[PDB]
Amino acid sequence: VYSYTEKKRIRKDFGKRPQVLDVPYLLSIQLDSFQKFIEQDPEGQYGLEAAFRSVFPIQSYSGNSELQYVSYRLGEPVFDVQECQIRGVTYSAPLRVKLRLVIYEREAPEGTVKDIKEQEVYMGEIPLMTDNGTFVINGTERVIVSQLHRSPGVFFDSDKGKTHSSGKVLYNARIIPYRGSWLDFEFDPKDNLFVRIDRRRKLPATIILRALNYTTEQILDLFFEKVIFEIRDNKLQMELVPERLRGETASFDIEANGKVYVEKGRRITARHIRQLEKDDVKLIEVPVEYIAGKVVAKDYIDESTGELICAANMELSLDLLAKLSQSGHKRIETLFTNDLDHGPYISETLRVDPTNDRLSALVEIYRMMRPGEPPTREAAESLFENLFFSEDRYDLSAVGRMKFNRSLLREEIEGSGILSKDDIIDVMKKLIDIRNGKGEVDDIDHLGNRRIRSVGEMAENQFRVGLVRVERAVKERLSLGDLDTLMPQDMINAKPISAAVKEFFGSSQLSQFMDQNNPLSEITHKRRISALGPGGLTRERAGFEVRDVHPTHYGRVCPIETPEGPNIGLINSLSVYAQTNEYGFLETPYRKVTDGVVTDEIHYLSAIEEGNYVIAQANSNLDEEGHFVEDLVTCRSKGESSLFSRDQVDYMDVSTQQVVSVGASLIPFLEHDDANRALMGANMQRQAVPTLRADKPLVGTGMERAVAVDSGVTAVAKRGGVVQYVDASRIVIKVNEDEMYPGEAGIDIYNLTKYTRSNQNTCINQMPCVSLGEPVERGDVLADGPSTDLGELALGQNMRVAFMPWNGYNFEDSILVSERVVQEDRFTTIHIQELACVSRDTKLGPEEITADIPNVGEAALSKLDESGIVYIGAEVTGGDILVGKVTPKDSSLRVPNGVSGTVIDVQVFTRDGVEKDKRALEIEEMQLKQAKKDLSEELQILEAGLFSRIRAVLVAGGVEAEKLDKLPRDRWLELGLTDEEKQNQLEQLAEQYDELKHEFEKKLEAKRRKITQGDDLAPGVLKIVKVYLAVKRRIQPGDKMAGRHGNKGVISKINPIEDMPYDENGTPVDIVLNPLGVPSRMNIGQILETHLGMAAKGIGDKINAMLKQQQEVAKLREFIQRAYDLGADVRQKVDLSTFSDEEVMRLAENLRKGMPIATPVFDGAKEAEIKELLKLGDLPTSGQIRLYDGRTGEQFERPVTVGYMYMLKLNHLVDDKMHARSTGSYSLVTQQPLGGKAQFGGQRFGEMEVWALEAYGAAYTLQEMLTVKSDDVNGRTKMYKNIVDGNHQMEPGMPESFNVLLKEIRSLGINIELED
Amino acid sequence: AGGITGEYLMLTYANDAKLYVPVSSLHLISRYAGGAEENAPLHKLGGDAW
RNA sequence: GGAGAGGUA
Ligand SMILES: [Mg+2]
Repeated sequence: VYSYTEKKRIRKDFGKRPQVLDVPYLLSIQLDSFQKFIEQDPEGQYGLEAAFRSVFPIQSYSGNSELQYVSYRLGEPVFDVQECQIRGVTYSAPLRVKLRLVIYEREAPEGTVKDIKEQEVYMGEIPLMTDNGTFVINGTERVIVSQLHRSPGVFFDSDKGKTHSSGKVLYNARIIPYRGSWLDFEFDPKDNLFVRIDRRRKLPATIILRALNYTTEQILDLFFEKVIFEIRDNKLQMELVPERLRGETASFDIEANGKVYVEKGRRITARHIRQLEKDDVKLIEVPVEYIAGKVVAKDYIDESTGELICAANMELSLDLLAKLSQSGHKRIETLFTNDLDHGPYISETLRVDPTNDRLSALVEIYRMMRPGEPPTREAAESLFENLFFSEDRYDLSAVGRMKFNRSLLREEIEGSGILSKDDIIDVMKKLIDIRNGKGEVDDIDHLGNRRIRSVGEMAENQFRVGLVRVERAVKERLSLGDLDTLMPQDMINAKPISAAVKEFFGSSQLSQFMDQNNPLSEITHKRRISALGPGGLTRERAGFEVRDVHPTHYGRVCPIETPEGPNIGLINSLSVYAQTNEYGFLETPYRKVTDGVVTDEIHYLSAIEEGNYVIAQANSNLDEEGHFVEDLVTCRSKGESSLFSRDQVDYMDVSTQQVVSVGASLIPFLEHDDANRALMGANMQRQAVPTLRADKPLVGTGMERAVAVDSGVTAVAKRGGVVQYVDASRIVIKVNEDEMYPGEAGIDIYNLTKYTRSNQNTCINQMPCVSLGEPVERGDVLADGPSTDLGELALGQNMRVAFMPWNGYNFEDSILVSERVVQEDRFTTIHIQELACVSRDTKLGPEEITADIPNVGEAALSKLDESGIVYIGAEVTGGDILVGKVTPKDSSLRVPNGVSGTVIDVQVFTRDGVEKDKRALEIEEMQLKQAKKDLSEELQILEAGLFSRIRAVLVAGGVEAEKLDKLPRDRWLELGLTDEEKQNQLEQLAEQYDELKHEFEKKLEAKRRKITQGDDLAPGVLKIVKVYLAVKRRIQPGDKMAGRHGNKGVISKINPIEDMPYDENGTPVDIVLNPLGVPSRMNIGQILETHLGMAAKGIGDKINAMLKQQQEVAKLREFIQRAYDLGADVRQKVDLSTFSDEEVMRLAENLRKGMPIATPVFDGAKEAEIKELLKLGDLPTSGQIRLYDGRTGEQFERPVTVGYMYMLKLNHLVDDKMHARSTGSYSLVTQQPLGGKAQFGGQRFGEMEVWALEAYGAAYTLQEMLTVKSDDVNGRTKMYKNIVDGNHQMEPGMPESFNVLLKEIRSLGINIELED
Repeated sequence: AGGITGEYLMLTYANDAKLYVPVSSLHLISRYAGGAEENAPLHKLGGDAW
């Protein structure tokens, strides 16, 4: 059941749930988005095909020709990823498009063809995403983090009564296009509907309503119900629907059909409407006072004179009624109004409206959009028609149309991309329906309204924004005539496309630098969900509510991984199993539950669909038949956990650990910590430096393997086989016979990335973790990357911790540290820095890199070569010279102050046209020899592979083993064999060998043309030299090392080995923490992790003792069997009966440092299993042992907790922080010291830090602090002379930065001066 | 051709730049007159002077 | 020198 590579060391998995779904590829969001970007789309919906079908074909203005599009094809990259990484250039693909230009005939009518031309034409370098998810843009690996923005659609909202000083709520509605102009509707506090476009000046909505070819009668038809008034001979028989009567007041004798139904003084009850509808009454005799102030619908003009009697939307009076009844009108149409359910909000907005016809509406709109610019008739209709209703300047994507129809309770998922009349009518209809009382508004933090915009979509939008410019230029020049001899390379220009791609991938708002000091840090940076960016909010303009977790977040967005500080919860991270949708919403997987049994089919439920069903909790006890063993089980229905029945559920959770991110699910015993302190731990985990020797975590969570393989740091086998050659630098895998391809048979080679510079100055290396001649399966790790151990994530070390307060050396949060941990050389870390020296062009000419530097002796030049560059491998310290340089009159590079190191690589680049020195030719020639060595070694190892394949297919059908070697390996065809399809296989192999013969003779010279070429540089510089220094920063007081549950602490004393607390067996504790930080910061997870680590190394010491004295494999087999057993119905169940008795010994060597234990996140190892595991060991089951002091030697009463806690060394080293300055250089405009540590800068005595000196009696200290020590330039030199002359006395003066103030006030029209 | 399917004659030039011509306009097409039917040159169609 | 991003307390 277990693979050969996982028999090397098998982690003991606790936990009880069966996994129904493996954790997916952890980087799948980035890879899927970019493979929707660059991949040929036949249907034409995704990628460059979508943008090209949007823009192309482009017509001309005259229309005598047009440019269409055929296909696109990415060129082969000119360099691969690591050569682009070294050189400092984009890892880019040329885009080659088959454009096609027609020519029509002029005198022939619209649509005829003179000629049509076609070619493959290039436009723009697009960066390709690397194999992992990173873009190499300028040698800095950058990741485009996903965005989380407002899903386009229509969003109803209400500012909850905190405006207008009233407590009245003001509902509003945004029509948010994907690309185009927003549209807002809102209610006035006085119930007037208003519109605004793009948050400009507010207008009533009737202007945009009349601008859609509408008049007032049509509007009052649209928004309103009709009430019929029939003047007859007897007192206004009015047609009344009884449903309009409910909740209303009686105002007269409601008597009809000869029956008194309702007296006045009644509210119209249910039974009165009931008796009107059983009595079927449609008309009521009403008095004419019922038209006290009601409104007529339409125009009424006279039948004989033909003159206006009453206008549409006019409040009728009794004289007006007399004029209507005297003109032969019988039907009087009135708008039904109501206090609650039918507000007449449209009518008063027609009253506010100063427009009566359509041109007035268009003139108002054209004024409102562009003030000034005296309006013309054609410009207003053109502006309003391309503002919303053109396919170019407005666009609600498919996502926008989905949300737009799903909001309004329509049915269709698709429709017009642009707005239509019916859409805007529906927006007003639904908004007034909300204002009436039915319907409901949204909450904006709901993940049904927020949408993931990943790297493919943003880059496609930027590419389209570029493409709009180049089609405009093409349209211009194509509309310019005499097209007859023209080709589509001069109409299209690649510079706007390359600009609009290069700007976004190079320097954007969400194109950020890779956090690359772990595998974990980069894999949690490629999954990051930023709410910032264009189209989203900002850090200082974000309220309390968007930062908060919405209950929709369960399973989509992790709630406990979040940066602290100014942006809480804008930089959310994805959950583990979470996926992006087809459209972009965040969907999470769920098991489908049938009538009573939890099945194993899973559906990836979206955000809106989560509310409609009801879904079980992650840990609901089901037992061997899918039955919930209880009747009252905990579920969530609509954002609310409650005890529901056994038989109401719809879905089950896929796993216990689907709530948390991948950065947080590595935390063991996460179900015991706080959430504040677990936030600090899971955010803190991403900064663990890769140590010297990666050591596995004793208490992991089983996600260690998934992170270490899904990150692209471990070299993983592509096809299984037998390893044939392991070096320290390359891996040779002979492929197995079933996995071997017929064409291009070969073998596999991996080149391991040695000691190069990760992006934040740490080393990455790949050590091979396989020895020679071993069976490897597909998907197996072969080379451990930085801070990984045998293909599982191992960020720090795992060491013996005793929770006692120790003599105040661990007072607040500090960490007393034994000197064994630095003696064992297990926290000392490599840091690889890069120092570059330019060769500028200046006045008095260029300067040299020669060794002849003025005023230096052989002490300075004792390490340099003749050509000015230090030897590779020379150890230097601070203040040395790595590169000599001069000024035409000493501008040499120096090692910065304080650092040490070994120079491990020197790269020289020279611009083309400048002679290269002997050093550059020396580097070039070992480069050329090494490249020839690489290509020839690949050729001859692959020749060994081909000849081994040939000898393998010469074992039958003409076997003469001697005749194989009578003639050498070159001619292994013309020996004896039967000419069948076997000989066709040998003939395929022979042409493959001759193909490699061609490939070598061209690839070596292509590599020569790449190496010998003096590269491009900045304009002005001749040659750049980049040395790489490497240091081993060990450990000291001052560093910050932490745990996994956020007990950060500054290591405070490297205590000698003797003084440390030691147990009765004599082993001295490596780290003595502080117990005081546990009861406040509620991280009991660190105490359980300490206990479990102690149990794990108890089993480790038992196996090590059992192996030290020699004992047989039968003892090891039964003991390791008992150790991997003993769970309280755990799921692992590993069987040592099938292990072939070297794999037990191979496993027992790997367990001699302690058995790894896996504790899944919310399916944890309980305390009882820990007690059983400790009892299996020879350790006390309370966890706490008796330590003796190192100094007194006496017993600490109240015996203390020890164990093995997994400690990380964080990347805030004290040698990167410690800083001092007496006097250096000064700033230019203000004569103050500069800031920062890169410039030799002094600190900032700030405003709050001056109030502390005013708050004392201290003044002369303050006076020297902001005059003499900083800015009084006459006084700070005299001070320096006064100390060196041994006289501490100040000349205070007047600070020059006050004179700067005087000039910048006086430079206005303001006189300011000083008096007597 | 923008909603009108037409039959054209693809004549390839130098730098494999294709050229499709209408079948109705067939009298703008002639055979080679240089007599180098196996060794005729290949014009750059548009022009190399750009 | 200025923006942009990320980080520590
Ligand atoms: Mg602090």
